[PDB]
Amino acid sequence: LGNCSVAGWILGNPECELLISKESWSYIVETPNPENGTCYPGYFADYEEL
Amino acid sequence: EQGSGYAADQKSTQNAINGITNKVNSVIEKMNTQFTAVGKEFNKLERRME
Repeated sequence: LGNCSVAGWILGNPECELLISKESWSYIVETPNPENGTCYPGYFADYEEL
Repeated sequence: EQGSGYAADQKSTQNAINGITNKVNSVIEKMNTQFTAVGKEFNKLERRME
């Protein structure tokens, strides 16, 4: 996943655009403090469940 | 000269079968309470619970 959070990636954050083209994989990875996550601010509803 | 015969001792066998009854009644009475482990139900949004 690189820099973007899961909230960032599922929303297609413009910092991991390069992440678009992989649709099959094994296991997610996450930098513990992803900065370029949800670019427009707010509150992801039921973030943890997703 | 006087004869022959098989036999089965009593005291050793009696202590042994006492050991057997103690072992079976131990293994049956050394299990504690039982709980109603019914698989409960949760929504399609809350399954972190599930």
